[PDB]
Amino acid sequence: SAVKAARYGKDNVRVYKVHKDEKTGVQTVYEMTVCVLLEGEIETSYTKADNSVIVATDSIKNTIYITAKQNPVTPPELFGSILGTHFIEKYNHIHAAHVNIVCHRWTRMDIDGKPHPHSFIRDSEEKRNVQVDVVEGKGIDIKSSLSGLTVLKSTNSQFWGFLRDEYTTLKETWDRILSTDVDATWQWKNFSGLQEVRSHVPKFDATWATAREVTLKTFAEDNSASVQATMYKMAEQILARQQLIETVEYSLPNKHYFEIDLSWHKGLQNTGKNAEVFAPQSDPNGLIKCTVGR
Amino acid sequence: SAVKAARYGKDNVRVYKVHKDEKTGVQTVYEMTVCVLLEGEIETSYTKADNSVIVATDSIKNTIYITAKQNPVTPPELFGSILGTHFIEKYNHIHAAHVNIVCHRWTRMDIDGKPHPHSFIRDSEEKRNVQVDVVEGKGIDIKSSLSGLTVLKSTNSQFWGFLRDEYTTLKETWDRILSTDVDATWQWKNFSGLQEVRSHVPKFDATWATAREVTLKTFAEDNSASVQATMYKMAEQILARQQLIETVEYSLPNKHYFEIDLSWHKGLQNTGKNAEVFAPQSDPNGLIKCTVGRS
Amino acid sequence: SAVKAARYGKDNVRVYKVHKDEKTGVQTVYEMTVCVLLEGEIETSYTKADNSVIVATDSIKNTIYITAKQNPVTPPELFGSILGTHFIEKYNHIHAAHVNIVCHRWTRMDIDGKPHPHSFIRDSEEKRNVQVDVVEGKGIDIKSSLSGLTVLKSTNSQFWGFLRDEYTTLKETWDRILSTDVDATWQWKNFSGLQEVRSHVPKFDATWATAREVTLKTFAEDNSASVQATMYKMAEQILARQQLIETVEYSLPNKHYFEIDLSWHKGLQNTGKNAEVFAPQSDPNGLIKCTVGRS
Amino acid sequence: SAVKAARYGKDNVRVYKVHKDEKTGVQTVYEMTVCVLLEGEIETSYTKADNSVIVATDSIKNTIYITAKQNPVTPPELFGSILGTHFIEKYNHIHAAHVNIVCHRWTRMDIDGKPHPHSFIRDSEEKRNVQVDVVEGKGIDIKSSLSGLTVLKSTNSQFWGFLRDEYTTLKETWDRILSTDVDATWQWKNFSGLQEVRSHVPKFDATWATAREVTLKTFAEDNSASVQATMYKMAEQILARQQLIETVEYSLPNKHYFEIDLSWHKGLQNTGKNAEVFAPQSDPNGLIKCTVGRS
Ligand SMILES: Nc1c([N+](=O)[O-])[nH]c(=O)[nH]c1=O
Ligand SMILES: Nc1c([N+](=O)[O-])[nH]c(=O)[nH]c1=O
Ligand SMILES: Nc1c([N+](=O)[O-])[nH]c(=O)[nH]c1=O
Ligand SMILES: Nc1c([N+](=O)[O-])[nH]c(=O)[nH]c1=O
Repeated sequence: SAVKAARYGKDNVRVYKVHKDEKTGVQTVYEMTVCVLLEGEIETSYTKADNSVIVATDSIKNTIYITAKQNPVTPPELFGSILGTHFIEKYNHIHAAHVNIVCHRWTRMDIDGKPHPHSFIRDSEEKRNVQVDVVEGKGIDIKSSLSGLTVLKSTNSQFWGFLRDEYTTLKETWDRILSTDVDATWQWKNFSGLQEVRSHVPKFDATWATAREVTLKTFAEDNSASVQATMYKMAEQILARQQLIETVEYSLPNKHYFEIDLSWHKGLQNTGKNAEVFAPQSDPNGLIKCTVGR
Repeated sequence: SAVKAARYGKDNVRVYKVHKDEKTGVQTVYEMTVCVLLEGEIETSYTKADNSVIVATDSIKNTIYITAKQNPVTPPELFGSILGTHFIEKYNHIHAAHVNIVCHRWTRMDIDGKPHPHSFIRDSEEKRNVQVDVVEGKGIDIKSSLSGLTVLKSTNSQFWGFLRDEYTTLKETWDRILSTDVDATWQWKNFSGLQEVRSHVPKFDATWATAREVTLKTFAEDNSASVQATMYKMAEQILARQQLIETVEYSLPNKHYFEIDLSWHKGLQNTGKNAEVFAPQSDPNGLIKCTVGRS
Repeated sequence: SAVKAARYGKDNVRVYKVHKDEKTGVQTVYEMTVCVLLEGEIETSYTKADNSVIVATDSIKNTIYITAKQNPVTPPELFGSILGTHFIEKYNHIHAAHVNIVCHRWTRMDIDGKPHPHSFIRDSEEKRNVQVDVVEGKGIDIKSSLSGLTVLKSTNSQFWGFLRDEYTTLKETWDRILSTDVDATWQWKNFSGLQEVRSHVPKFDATWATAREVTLKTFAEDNSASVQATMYKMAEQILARQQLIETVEYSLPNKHYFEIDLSWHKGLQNTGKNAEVFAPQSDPNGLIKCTVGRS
Repeated sequence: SAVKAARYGKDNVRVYKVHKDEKTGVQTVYEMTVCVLLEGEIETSYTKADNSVIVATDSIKNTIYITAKQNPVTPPELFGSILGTHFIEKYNHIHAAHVNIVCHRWTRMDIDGKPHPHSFIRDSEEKRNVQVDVVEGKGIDIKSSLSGLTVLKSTNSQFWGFLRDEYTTLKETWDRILSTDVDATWQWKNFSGLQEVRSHVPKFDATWATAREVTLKTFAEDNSASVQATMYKMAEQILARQQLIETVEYSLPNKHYFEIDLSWHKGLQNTGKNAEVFAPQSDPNGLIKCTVGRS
């Protein structure tokens, strides 16, 4: 037997950084959860119990705080690159650093129509994330994403014309409720190293803010033929909106709302065009993914 | 041995209701989870295994669906009152109905700067809840609440002057991060029945909006001397603002962010005035609560 | 406006304690999550913002560890009493102490049929808990419980004879799956103080073992007319076996498993007597509660 | 732009199957959660909004139910094999079926030491799972696994000899607590089809039992030099006991238990050799993985 692959690191490293402005005095908060996983010539730590090759996971935790203190934590794509670069460079047996970051929302409150200097709110469980893979002599592979963005449309969604057979009981429909938790991932074209990345910094927040706007918009305006049809259109606009991005991935759970036939009760009309009260279903759920390249 | 207390019903009934405007075409969604426990002359289903006094939890479910269909579902205070009342009246062996509604946010999307007709977003895990207790001959007791409201302030919070002894190790501070999850409940004056409740409908949505606002506002403005202090303030304004509330209750789990001393690394300064990077703590957590009533 | 009530303390305090036997060499681990909520003359911390009367929540955290260090942490009923007692005795303005304890399972592994000396496994998400209320001159109130004990029986459960009306669609059944999460609580007779508690220490683990025992058996053996009937039975046995317990509370979720009519597909028989494959429902769920006391 | 990848299906499909033995009487439950994503000539549904290619996820759900009702459901590798197969065959345009199955523990209850015929307990949150990719013309690929296995050992674990530098502050140790959640996956060599799988059936349940046993025992015995070192040993014995296993993957979150210095209080000694009370840490946590194939 033999170590085909190995990675080890620290997970769930929760970090919080505050930016205090002098003139304005206005503070900015950033909170994230980090996980670094290392790779390289370390087999011996598994095979023969050699801890000499092991950089302690506590050390990595130490490193993460240290870095966040010396560098800017935003945007996640940068910070994750600065982070993952360090590891491969400060150590010789360390060839690949895998950085996952999850940004949490700390929106600035508006008290009395005016933005507040130092009071924030978790205005959603939606996260902004980066998977940054830093390889020695292969540059930095970034994958940005947005997740947990939960949406719902009360109509203007349809589902018919699907294959029918001896396992089909679903009835075609022209007016259904459409709900999902959006998971969108846009991969960036390989970066030489940190230098290329810093050069594109502004492109990151803009591409995330774009992907978000497209998703929302396209969700709401598309007279959905299917979830499939709606993702591709979503993808499309993103690609077309950014040359750097190489691909776009969407994984969407089709969260079902079922009509309730109340007709057994005083001939109550609650189906079809009379549908008012539905039963959201926790499960099962539809899952539909798809990667969109050029 | 004897049945000292009993209640049964149905929990986690997910309900979704759509309202369509024929004119504008603007649809409006509502989603809640409902729990109805019923109390009554039911000892016999426990002691003699007598199911004839039982109204199947299934039927309670159906009832919830029908009631949502034939009635307005907002404000939750109203719906809950209609729903609980039905059971005490429909059934003679049932004398109390306990109703719990958790309202889920489905805020309308803002596409291109314009409120979309039929598109919403879950803009927060925050919830609006109501606990309606309906007792035959004792009116309707309503507690209204907001929960899941997570806040954080990077400064303007202190904690010094607390009792020190041989169990203390907590260094006083004049500046600290203050984050918490807000659980605030306001309890309305007992209501005689559905009628008096309908009489005050507009008040509910308003009082809730007030309570929220009063909570963010105070939290953000107050130069906190202690979570206990900031809290009381919030309660105060709430009572002063609504005559109908008999009591306000706040439950605050203060979530700690610890500074990380990095002096051991190239003398890096990261505490006190030079504190930038902190480490949020999942546990433990302080837990402060209090009930403010009227004089 | 006035502070009708206030409590505060520390929540979610994880504690782990090991017991190393010199002779045997065998080790015994204990893990739990603790919460202490304090009460007393502490309004001025809310009203006048006076941190003088505030024992810092952090100091409560310290106190927990310290206490856990000088005393045994098992049984929880005792540990909780010692800890609650301390606070009321150590502080004059502190009159009531509320202590909650959730004990996690770390069951000793059996390797090769023998009980390993220092290797444990979490063999259930089942908890054993205690809510101990220590009040100045009112004694110690102890509520012992188990929770998160998930069970199922594929037959020997029925539900029929229930009330049927225009809201009823549930078909009577003489055979169904029954699955619930057991939440069971037994309230001990009040205790003067720490001494009386220490005197009954052997009764605790005993009574919890019994409660667990009686719950499992009765759930397995009973041909269930209703979940209510079965739960009342199980409370009875518990009150009989232990005189110190004044009341027993059960709260059970009736997790439904639905039949799947597959007839529409090649006349496949899956319902009634032919039922093999079912659809466990995440929700909603029946919720049946009941507190059984002494006649 | 174009469609580089696309999969679609049904997720979280709860299934429960009962087996009734007419002779003995002994009933036997199985409960699982299936997810089935399909791949094939379906690009059009995304680009040309043509649902003619789409086999409604609902039908997948129905398919799953029927399938479970017409076949045996254990061992998961068989069922998921039958199930993924069915979709490639029945549908020309579908050329890959990815089937996930999570098996839920329903362990037979022991009432008065005698195994009950129809009663069960979720004796753990441990899960047996299988991932079964079935590609048309590339046999059946089957990764087996066990997850949610939570263990802890009070001693016989050390960690010293690691690299130290200006980032290090971790003290070496010759005795520490080791606790993790074991995630162990063992891949099977590619199988030609449903007939080869069916062939080996008996291997499945047995390998799984071995993987647990190897895991359990090794963890409990190995005087651990590093998590890394103890894992590798496990992988070894697994690959050894089964020539059908192409690789073994272990994912182990190292859950930390910190010492609590209490010297500040009456010089209480709670560190090193006198460490009794510890603070379990929810986060962060070391995460150690590694795949072990053959030479
Ligand atoms: N960093 C590591 C630790 N550690 O505690 O940091 N323990 C291990 O078994 N392995 C590691 O790599
Ligand atoms: N509603 C009830 C049901 N039921 O299924 O609706 N089953 C019981 O055992 N008890 C109930 O009260
Ligand atoms: N212990 C307390 C803290 N604290 O941080 O320990 N903060 C508060 O606002 N109040 C307390 O009582
Ligand atoms: N099965 C599908 C459904 N459906 O509801 O079953 N809806 C979609 O948009 N897409 C599907 O593939």
